[PDB]
Amino acid sequence: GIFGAIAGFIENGWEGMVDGWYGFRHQNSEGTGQAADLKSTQAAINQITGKLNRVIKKTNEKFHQIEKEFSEVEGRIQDLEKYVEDTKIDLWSYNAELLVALENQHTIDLTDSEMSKLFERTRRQLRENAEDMGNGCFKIYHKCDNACIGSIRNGTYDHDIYRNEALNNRFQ
Amino acid sequence: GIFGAIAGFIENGWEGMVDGWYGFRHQNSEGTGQAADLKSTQAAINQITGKLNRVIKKTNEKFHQIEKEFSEVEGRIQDLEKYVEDTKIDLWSYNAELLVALENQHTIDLTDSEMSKLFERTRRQLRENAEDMGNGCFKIYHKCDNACIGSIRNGTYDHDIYRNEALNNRFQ
Amino acid sequence: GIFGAIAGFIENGWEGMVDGWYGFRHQNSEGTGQAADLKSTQAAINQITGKLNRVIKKTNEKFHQIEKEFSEVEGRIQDLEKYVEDTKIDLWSYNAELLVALENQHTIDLTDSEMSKLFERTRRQLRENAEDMGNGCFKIYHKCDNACIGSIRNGTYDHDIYRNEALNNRFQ
Amino acid sequence: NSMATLCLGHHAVPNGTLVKTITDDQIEVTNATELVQSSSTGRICNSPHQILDGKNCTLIDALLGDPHCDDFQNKEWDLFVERSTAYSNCYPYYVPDYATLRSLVASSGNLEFTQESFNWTGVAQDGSSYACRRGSVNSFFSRLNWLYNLNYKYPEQNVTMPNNDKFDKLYIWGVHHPGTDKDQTNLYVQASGRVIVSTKRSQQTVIPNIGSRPWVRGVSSIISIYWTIVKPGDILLINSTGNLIAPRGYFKIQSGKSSIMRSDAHIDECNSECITPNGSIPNDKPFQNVNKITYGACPRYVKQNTLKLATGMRNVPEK
Amino acid sequence: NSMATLCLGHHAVPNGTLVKTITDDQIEVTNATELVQSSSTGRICNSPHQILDGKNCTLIDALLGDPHCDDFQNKEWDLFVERSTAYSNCYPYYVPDYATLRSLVASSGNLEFTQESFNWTGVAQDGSSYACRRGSVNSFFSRLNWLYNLNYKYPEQNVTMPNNDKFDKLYIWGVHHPGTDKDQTNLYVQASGRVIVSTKRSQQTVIPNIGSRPWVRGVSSIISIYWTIVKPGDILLINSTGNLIAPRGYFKIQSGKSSIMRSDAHIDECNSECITPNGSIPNDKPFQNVNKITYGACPRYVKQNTLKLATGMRNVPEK
Amino acid sequence: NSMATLCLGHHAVPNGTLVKTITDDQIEVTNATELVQSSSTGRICNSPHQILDGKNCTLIDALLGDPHCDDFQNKEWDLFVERSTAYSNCYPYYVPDYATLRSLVASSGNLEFTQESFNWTGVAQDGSSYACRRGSVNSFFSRLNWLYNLNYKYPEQNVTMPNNDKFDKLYIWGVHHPGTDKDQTNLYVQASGRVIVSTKRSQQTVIPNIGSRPWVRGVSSIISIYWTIVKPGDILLINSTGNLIAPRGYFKIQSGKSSIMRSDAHIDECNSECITPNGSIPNDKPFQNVNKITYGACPRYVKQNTLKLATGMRNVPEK
Ligand SMILES: *[C@@H]1O[C@H](CO)[C@@H](O[C@@H]2O[C@H](CO)[C@@H](O[C@H]3O[C@H](CO[C@H]4O[C@H](CO[C@H]5O[C@H](CO)[C@@H](O)[C@H](O)[C@@H]5O)[C@@H](O)[C@H](O)[C@@H]4O)[C@@H](O)[C@H](O[C@H]4O[C@H](CO)[C@@H](O)[C@H](O)[C@@H]4O[C@H]4O[C@H](CO)[C@@H](O)[C@H](O)[C@@H]4O)[C@@H]3O)[C@H](O)[C@H]2NC(C)=O)[C@H](O)[C@H]1NC(C)=O
Ligand SMILES: *[C@@H]1O[C@H](CO)[C@@H](O[C@@H]2O[C@H](CO)[C@@H](O[C@H]3O[C@H](CO[C@H]4O[C@H](CO)[C@@H](O)[C@H](O)[C@@H]4O)[C@@H](O)[C@H](O[C@H]4O[C@H](CO)[C@@H](O)[C@H](O)[C@@H]4O[C@H]4O[C@H](CO)[C@@H](O)[C@H](O)[C@@H]4O)[C@@H]3O)[C@H](O)[C@H]2NC(C)=O)[C@H](O)[C@H]1NC(C)=O
Ligand SMILES: CC(=O)N[C@H]1[C@H](O[C@H]2[C@@H](O)[C@@H](CO)O[C@@H](O[C@H]3[C@H](O)[C@@H](O)[C@H](O)O[C@@H]3CO)[C@@H]2O)O[C@H](CO)[C@@H](O[C@@H]2O[C@H](CO[C@]3(C(=O)O)C[C@H](O)[C@@H](NC(C)=O)[C@H]([C@H](O)[C@H](O)CO)O3)[C@H](O)[C@H](O)[C@H]2O)[C@@H]1O
Ligand SMILES: CC(=O)N[C@H]1[C@H](O[C@H]2[C@@H](O)[C@@H](CO)O[C@@H](O[C@H]3[C@H](O)[C@@H](O)[C@H](O)O[C@@H]3CO)[C@@H]2O)O[C@H](CO)[C@@H](O[C@@H]2O[C@H](CO[C@]3(C(=O)O)C[C@H](O)[C@@H](NC(C)=O)[C@H]([C@H](O)[C@H](O)CO)O3)[C@H](O)[C@H](O)[C@H]2O)[C@@H]1O
Ligand SMILES: *[C@@H]1O[C@H](CO)[C@@H](O[C@@H]2O[C@H](CO)[C@@H](O[C@@H]3O[C@H](CO[C@H]4O[C@H](CO)[C@@H](O)[C@H](O)[C@@H]4O)[C@@H](O)[C@H](O[C@H]4O[C@H](CO)[C@@H](O)[C@H](O)[C@@H]4O)[C@@H]3O)[C@H](O)[C@H]2NC(C)=O)[C@H](O)[C@H]1NC(C)=O
Ligand SMILES: *[C@@H]1O[C@H](CO)[C@@H](O[C@@H]2O[C@H](CO)[C@@H](O[C@@H]3O[C@H](CO)[C@@H](O)[C@H](O[C@H]4O[C@H](CO)[C@@H](O)[C@H](O)[C@@H]4O)[C@@H]3O)[C@H](O)[C@H]2NC(C)=O)[C@H](O)[C@H]1NC(C)=O
Ligand SMILES: *[C@@H]1O[C@H](CO)[C@@H](O[C@@H]2O[C@H](CO)[C@@H](O[C@@H]3O[C@H](CO)[C@@H](O)[C@H](O[C@H]4O[C@H](CO)[C@@H](O)[C@H](O)[C@@H]4O)[C@@H]3O)[C@H](O)[C@H]2NC(C)=O)[C@H](O)[C@H]1NC(C)=O
Ligand SMILES: *[C@@H]1O[C@H](CO)[C@@H](O[C@@H]2O[C@H](CO)[C@@H](O[C@@H]3O[C@H](CO[C@H]4O[C@H](CO)[C@@H](O)[C@H](O)[C@@H]4O)[C@@H](O)[C@H](O)[C@@H]3O)[C@H](O)[C@H]2NC(C)=O)[C@H](O)[C@H]1NC(C)=O
Ligand SMILES: *[C@@H]1O[C@H](CO)[C@@H](O[C@@H]2O[C@H](CO)[C@@H](O)[C@H](O)[C@H]2NC(C)=O)[C@H](O)[C@H]1NC(C)=O
Ligand SMILES: *[C@@H]1O[C@H](CO)[C@@H](O)[C@H](O)[C@H]1NC(C)=O
Ligand SMILES: *[C@@H]1O[C@H](CO)[C@@H](O)[C@H](O)[C@H]1NC(C)=O
Ligand SMILES: *[C@@H]1O[C@H](CO)[C@@H](O)[C@H](O)[C@H]1NC(C)=O
Repeated sequence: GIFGAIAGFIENGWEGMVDGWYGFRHQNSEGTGQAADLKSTQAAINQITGKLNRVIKKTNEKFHQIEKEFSEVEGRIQDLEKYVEDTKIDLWSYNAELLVALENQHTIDLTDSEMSKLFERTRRQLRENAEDMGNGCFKIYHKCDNACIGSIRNGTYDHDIYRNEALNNRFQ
Repeated sequence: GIFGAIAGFIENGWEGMVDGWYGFRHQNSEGTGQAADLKSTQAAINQITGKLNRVIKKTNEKFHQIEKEFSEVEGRIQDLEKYVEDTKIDLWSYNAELLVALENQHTIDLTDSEMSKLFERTRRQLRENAEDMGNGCFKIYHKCDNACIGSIRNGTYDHDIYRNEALNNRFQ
Repeated sequence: GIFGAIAGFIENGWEGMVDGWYGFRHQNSEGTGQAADLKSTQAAINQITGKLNRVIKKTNEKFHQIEKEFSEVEGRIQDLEKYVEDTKIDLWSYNAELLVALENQHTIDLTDSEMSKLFERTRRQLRENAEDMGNGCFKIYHKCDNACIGSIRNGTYDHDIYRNEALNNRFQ
Repeated sequence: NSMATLCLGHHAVPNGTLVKTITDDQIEVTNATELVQSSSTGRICNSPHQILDGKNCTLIDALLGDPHCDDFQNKEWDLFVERSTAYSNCYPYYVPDYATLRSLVASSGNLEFTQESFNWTGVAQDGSSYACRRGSVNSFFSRLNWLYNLNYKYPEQNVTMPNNDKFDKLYIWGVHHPGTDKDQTNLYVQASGRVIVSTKRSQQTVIPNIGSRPWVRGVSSIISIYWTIVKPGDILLINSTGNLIAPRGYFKIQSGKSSIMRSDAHIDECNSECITPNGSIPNDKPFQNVNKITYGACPRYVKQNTLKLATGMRNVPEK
Repeated sequence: NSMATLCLGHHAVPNGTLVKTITDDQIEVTNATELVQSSSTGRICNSPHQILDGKNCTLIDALLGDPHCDDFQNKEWDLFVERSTAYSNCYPYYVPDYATLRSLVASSGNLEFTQESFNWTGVAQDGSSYACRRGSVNSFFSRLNWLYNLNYKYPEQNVTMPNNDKFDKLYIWGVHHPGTDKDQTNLYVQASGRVIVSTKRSQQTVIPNIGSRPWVRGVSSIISIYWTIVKPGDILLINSTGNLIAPRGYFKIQSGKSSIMRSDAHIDECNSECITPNGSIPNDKPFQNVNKITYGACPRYVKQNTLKLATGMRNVPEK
Repeated sequence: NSMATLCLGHHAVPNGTLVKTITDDQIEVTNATELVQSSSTGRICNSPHQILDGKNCTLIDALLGDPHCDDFQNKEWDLFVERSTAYSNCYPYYVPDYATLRSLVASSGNLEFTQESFNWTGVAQDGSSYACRRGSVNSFFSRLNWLYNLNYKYPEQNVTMPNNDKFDKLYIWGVHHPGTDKDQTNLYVQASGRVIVSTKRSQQTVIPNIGSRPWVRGVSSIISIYWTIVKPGDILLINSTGNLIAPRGYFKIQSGKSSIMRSDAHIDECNSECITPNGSIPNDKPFQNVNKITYGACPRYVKQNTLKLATGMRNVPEK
């Protein structure tokens, strides 16, 4: 992906997460956490549903057209009818092929984007209380029980509550 | 926003900034103020003008063509003449719809990029004398009078003369 | 570019690098050196080769078609034959013009991506032992002989070994 | 020991689908939806479009009134369906613009016929033939009137028929080409006839060619079929010194969503907006590989048989 | 404490327009431009294109030389405009492939006529008529020469006319169809005849067709119109027993940007590159929604009546 | 120091190229590749398509059997190449639908002829002419049979020829239009009469028209050329009073990937799948600017003469 998060600095996906597209796995004194992030999951889903509805909009309604199969040789006028329909099919076949290639390229890049946005969302919250271990994980430098972890996912993490405890462990 | 800055980690835009597209707001001892950033404003405007001129370029000049309205029922040749023009109209109607959709999607994403690029420029410039608050603003840990701000708005901020004042205000 | 690295915070490229597309340049007391990064160079090439292969290929195999030049004025049927071929040529000329513009815009944007990705991959390796200088160069705050700069390019650089020395030199 | 850890991630599945992109020809994502309709039940739904099963009658034969096609009289349709087992059972005939006449009648979408009394004078009417039997009884096309001589005389006919309604009129008529110089004089006493059909903007003149044609149902003659449209305010004008196969009236010629399709599929009782010769198909996908011949609100025909649109992220499992 | 805060942001407008994207159907940007011209003024501008208003005349009428169309002789045009109120007022006629003759004359762009002396011997010329009154008296199509008996005798005509110039020549001729057998003999003496017009490259044969018609504007008859292009080095060869409406010369066929259009829009003093039957439209936008019939440097016709292209960032107020 | 410095960067080149994108229309990348084929060698490659150089012979002349086209008997092709130097050197002929015949023959892709004996009785066969010499000796089209009087009698002909084979037969026949009334009687004794060639689905009538045609190669007459397809289980049937240029047999109607092209390019021994009138072009690129007339696996024709696809990053050189 252009944002190098999915199939990038995050080595692989979680087959064990089924209630969301992006989520948090954590670890602390009371081990065992996993939770999905609804806001980012919802964002990727809305866009994918949005484009999926644009492409199946369904406008073509044709009735009396030209004959497209012929049982007798008629020469010139029939050459043209075949050429017209042949030309039309090739152009729509090209449109269809290019449409899929563009949307799928964009779908990968936007889903990769949401993963990166969630990472930068979490990074800014933690301020100076954590560091990026490189594999999509943060090492949090202070005691953080399950309630403290939930406040990070709820967006209610108060950083200078722990700033002094965290900066100590970081630089000692 | 693919980059998550406009309608992302910047909560809203400034209706009061009429001299540019992107800019700085500041708060210090001497007071508050606001200045547009010319470089990133010019970048976005130039890309949007460039794509606009390619869309408007206009090479399409036809003279004697086929007939497209008919007062008499003729049958086969007229079925073909109508089918040709109908096929042409549907194919161009698709092109115009897809072009606007792609271009607009790219116009939203590139203007989002410029905002993010300006935020990274500012972060790299501030080095270790500032912290990301998560909303588009920086906590600047030292005294920064108007000339110091005017020096950040512009590529000439020497972080080394403020580093010692800033690093002590950050760690205590 | 949308990622702001090529023609962005990298002020220019290196004509002197010939063994790769993206790479490193360093300076110790040991002297200066240069080395390409195989992983990012390969990632960009494989995408461009991939899109180049999508573009240049069959099928457009046509055999008996309509007549497209005429030595005689004929009128109605010949007007239609000319109009059909003129319509087809305009539509493909448009498809060709648009394809190149999209591909080249994306080719430029994905190469900017891989440059930015190599930079962030390196920033995560160095943890708190280096500072972003803002121009594409890092400042490593500990003596690093050719062995460890080769362990950065390599991905074997362990930061816990130099964290004590680096944090001291950063903080005065 | 003051520790903690917080890992961010995304889901995967053990079974992804492959899709195409700008750069990769096949790459794995968590999910996709097909965009090309490639299948069909093989049966035409008879709704919401008014279907008319042609059985063994082509539309042209039902227009003229071939005896075994009388159940098609005054029928309407949104889509007429011609079957490959159709046959002709009346007088052998020929339509110079067969495709054109088949096209315009199919587009009009109805066979509502209206009798008009032309004032034929001094001739016999209702001519019949062995080649066009109704039982063992000789008869003819139900919409055509075969005029021939009465008492060794065929006066030059001249008739006026003005369109004073508010719709256009479609008249179908013909010219008889007898097989021998004697058939001509037995029927029309004159050696060679003539037929002029006019409106204020049309001139169709036919001189019959006397000569032997392929033996068909005991007949070596043939009938040329012609059509003429008379707009409101216009007049229909016919002069003939012989060989006229006269019309009995006009067809109401509408314009709308009506057409014709060749197919051998059966017609079940269901609902489907899109119809093809291979049967009705659903129209939720934007494209279809079934057939380039379609009627109604259909997907667009393309050469591809599968186009996967990705509806998820890249699928990245582990090992 | 010695603080400072530096905030980065973007502008917004209380205004906003909605645009379409790949992902959202309506999303608000700060500004957008319209790409579809949907309104016309209702009037055709008289420049830059040389308009020729046909008024009560059609191009074919002006071509042949209908007396009330005499003012179109040797006129040149970029766009000929035909009006619905046009009428014919000379001898009755019909043109097989009328649409074709109209097309090839319209794209030629002029009616510059050049007299030629055909050696017609033994035959009276300049045949006249009423129903073609050129002010009170009797005359004919200005570009056609009606040949008839000279002292009740009609020698068979056989004349040649070569092309020794560097351009193609267009010849317009006709064939007379009298409505009775007596009319045929009173004009050309002999009964039904033959007309044969040939070049080294083309071959045209018409057999006149004697018999009645809807009598128009007073006469029993009608004329068929034909054309023949003679390339440089080729030859025109006319041989007729009678019933020949001879040409008087050639039209110079050109190739260029000339065409024809049907419209009742008034012509105005203004300038506009693009002409539609609704009147002229601006061509600053890439697409237009006014009419698929266009002439000149025009936007491309599309089905949508509006397509807004975003020219600013996402608009996010500021409540 | 106790300090190191690590710089990241990208490569650059001295030459570089300009490409166009969505935003800029001239921006410099490191490397690009051409997508529009704009040049040809000037020579047609005779592999892998059977190429058949017509030299001085048109496909119609070879079909009929012009003597200098003798080398094309029963020949087949994938692409027939007509040269601008081709001439006709046999009896003057004319084809009403010349483009249609040329098309259907070219698409069929062979002249494989099968003899048939038709059983003409009472007439002389194998008529020849001073205008169609095979060796300074008089002769005729090798695939046509000129029927004329026998001891100054010409009985009316009636002939059948059933299609009991499994494919479609194509018959090529003609009608003779003599220059003078006396030439008509010296050949066919009777005054002009009809030719009626029919099947169960086709119907054709030609009336010979005596008249002075342009003198060509010694004669002022002209032959009209017509074609007829006979389905399997159908029957060809000729009834003619005279003036008949009879067929000697039938051609096979294949249906394949063969066509015809107008070019003067020489033929080399090379290999390329795409052919244009300007010669063969390589198909390694998706578009081409050489000619809109193509045959084979060809790039698609476009109006641009160059479209550079970027194959490298933005080129930012040093100072
Ligand atoms: C110009 O030239 C053309 C042709 O060269 C002439 O046209 C021809 O005219 C004759 C006379 O009318 C006509 O002859 C009989 O044709 C049909 C054909 O029937 C089936 O046969 C064909 C052909 O396959 C046959 O092939 C071999 C050899 O050729 C035969 O030996 C086989 O038996 C095959 O049948 C086939 O395609 C189909 O299967 C056809 O259905 C035939 O029906 C007629 O025969 C009747 O002849 C008598 C008439 O009374 C009678 O004695 C017979 O019994 C039969 O019909 C009777 O049967 C009924 C009971 O079922 C009775 O109730 C009834 O009353 C009737 O008497 C035709 O006579 C040729 O087909 C025809 N050819 C063409 C190509 O048109 C033309 O006349 C010439 N011009 C002039 C001015 O003369
Ligand atoms: C209706 O009106 C048309 C139009 O006028 C008319 O058609 C005309 O018919 C005549 C008679 O056939 C024809 O006459 C000449 O045509 C040839 C033109 O040839 C060109 O080449 C010559 C050399 O390059 C050059 O000198 C010519 O000036 C011309 O540029 C020409 O060949 C013919 O030549 C023969 O003329 C007489 C015939 O008796 C002899 O004097 C000549 O030697 C020559 O051939 C004789 O000798 C050869 C030996 O090789 C011998 O084999 C042969 O039998 C012959 O006797 C003519 O001079 C016109 O060309 C033609 N006009 C056209 C086509 O526009 C119709 O005839 C008219 N209808 C009626 C019923 O009258
Ligand atoms: C050619 C002509 O004038 N035709 C007239 C026709 O004239 C013939 C008629 O007077 C008879 C009388 O029995 O005499 C013929 O001359 C004979 C005479 O005895 C002797 O001189 C000669 O030796 O022998 C001949 C034997 O035929 C005359 O030729 O009269 C009829 C009846 O009035 C005309 O029909 C009427 O025509 C009207 C329209 O007429 C014009 C016109 O204005 O259009 C006059 C034009 O001059 C004429 N053509 C030419 C080339 O000048 C045209 C043209 O003939 C017609 O339009 C063709 O349809 O007609 C009007 O239509 C009225 O309703 C008719 O009754 C006939 O035109
Ligand atoms: C049919 C024919 O060849 N006609 C010749 C014609 O011959 C007739 C002429 O001699 C008269 C007068 O004596 O007598 C006729 O025969 C009568 C017979 O004597 C009598 O017993 C019987 O009772 O009645 C018959 C009437 O049928 C002759 O038939 O002579 C003229 C003048 O010489 C010829 O015109 C010239 O033709 C030249 C060459 O023409 C060929 C050619 O090469 O094109 C010869 C071919 O053999 C011939 N085709 C066939 C199938 O026979 C063709 C064909 O007739 C024409 O091409 C058709 O247009 O002509 C020369 O090139 C030039 O064209 C003429 O000056 C006439 O053909
Ligand atoms: C084929 O079928 C058509 C069917 O319509 C028949 O044509 C109709 O009949 C005749 C033509 O033969 C047409 O009637 C003609 O009208 C002309 C118009 O004249 C006007 O002016 C006169 C004064 O001169 C007025 O009194 C009158 O009200 C008219 O409005 C006349 O020119 C004709 O009359 C001519 O002959 C008589 C007798 O000699 C003279 O007295 C006249 O002065 C004049 O010379 C004639 O009256 C009629 O309009 C045709 N119908 C249509 C719809 O056009 C054919 O007859 C028929 N052919 C056959 C059967 O062979
Ligand atoms: C093509 O142009 C030529 C050049 O004018 C033209 O040729 C001429 O045709 C006429 C008509 O056929 C010929 O005139 C004949 O001359 C002979 C003399 O031997 C007469 O005997 C003929 O009489 C016939 O007609 C009578 C009725 O009036 C019959 O009763 C009699 O039995 C004859 O059949 C007739 O007058 C003339 O010879 C030729 N040639 C020339 C040089 O004049 C030809 O008509 C044109 N073709 C067309 C118009 O289709
Ligand atoms: C279609 O094919 C058929 C089959 O060959 C063909 O039929 C033939 O037609 C001719 C002409 O119609 C017939 O010949 C005529 O026979 C009648 C008999 O009634 C005679 O009157 C005719 O000769 C003259 O007789 C008198 C002097 O003898 C004259 O006073 C009188 O005026 C006549 O002119 C003439 O010979 C012939 O019998 C038939 N043949 C058969 C087998 O039926 C027809 O011509 C073809 N039609 C085409 C090609 O258009
Ligand atoms: C420019 O000129 C164009 C052509 O004149 C205009 O296009 C026309 O736009 C009008 C909009 O008012 C359309 O409106 C009406 O359509 C129906 C016709 O319905 C059917 O009526 C009967 C059915 O029994 C039958 O005669 C036909 O089958 C009709 O289809 C009627 O209410 C009116 O008569 C009127 O036609 C026209 O249909 C449309 N015409 C064409 C040819 O497209 C255009 O609007 C003008 N202006 C602009 C700005 O584009
Ligand atoms: C058939 O022809 C006859 C004779 O020409 C027509 O009778 C006259 O027609 C004209 C115009 O059509 C009328 O003005 C006369 O009034 C008619 N005759 C009488 C005695 O009044 C007849 O009309 C033609 N046939 C038809 C159906 O109109
Ligand atoms: C988020 O978590 C905190 C602490 O666990 C809790 O107090 C708060 O109510 C939570 N809010 C929501 C919306 O879950
Ligand atoms: C990478 O290179 C360094 C020396 O420059 C070495 O220490 C290390 O082992 C190398 N990596 C591998 C996998 O051998
Ligand atoms: C005009 O044509 C006649 C034949 O109808 C001919 O005799 C005469 O010579 C020609 N005139 C001239 C000047 O040649």
